Amino acid sequence: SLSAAEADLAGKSWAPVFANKNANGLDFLVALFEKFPDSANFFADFKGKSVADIKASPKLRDVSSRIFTRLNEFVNNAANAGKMSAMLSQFAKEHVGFGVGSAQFENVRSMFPGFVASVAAPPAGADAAWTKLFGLIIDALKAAGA
Ligand code: HEM
Ligand SMILES: [F-]
Repeated sequence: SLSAAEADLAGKSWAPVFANKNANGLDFLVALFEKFPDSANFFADFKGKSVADIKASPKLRDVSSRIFTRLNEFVNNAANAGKMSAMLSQFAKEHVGFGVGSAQFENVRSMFPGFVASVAAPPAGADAAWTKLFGLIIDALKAAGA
């Protein structure tokens, strides 16, 4: 987990992002797909489609909301090693099953701090907090076997 300090920093930068869950959520997905085109292929719903097709998809919202909803929960429990344990476990378990491995999470981690700053300048130490958080997730994935 994250320390109570680091978790607070993450939550602080996330608030402005989550404030507009629908819009920001859809934008995070689009930003990912734009920077890491291979990622789209993992989604049954978006395999083959272009970012334009995806933006116009009536399914986008369902996908980006389920991601932001889950993410919020991760931010909310980040400083609790206990909740993180089960959360990471279940998350990893679900994703590996769909063919997603840590490499796809290394990508998310890469672009995430940039995505948040596009909504509002994070406090100092917030970016390190996120990379740590995503580091926890990448580890879980490798343990799950991907
Ligand atoms: C940034 C963090 C992400 C969060 C918190 C997250 C969250 C989730 C959740 C909560 C589910 C199950 C939702 C449901 O249908 O009830 C799921 C499904 C899945 N996610 Fe992720 N996700 C993350 C990133 C990604 C990435 C990077 C990929 C592909 C690279 C992806 C691929 C999948 C796939 C393929 C499914 C299976 C259902 C489907 O095909 O839509 N996820 N995700
Ligand atoms: F997802």
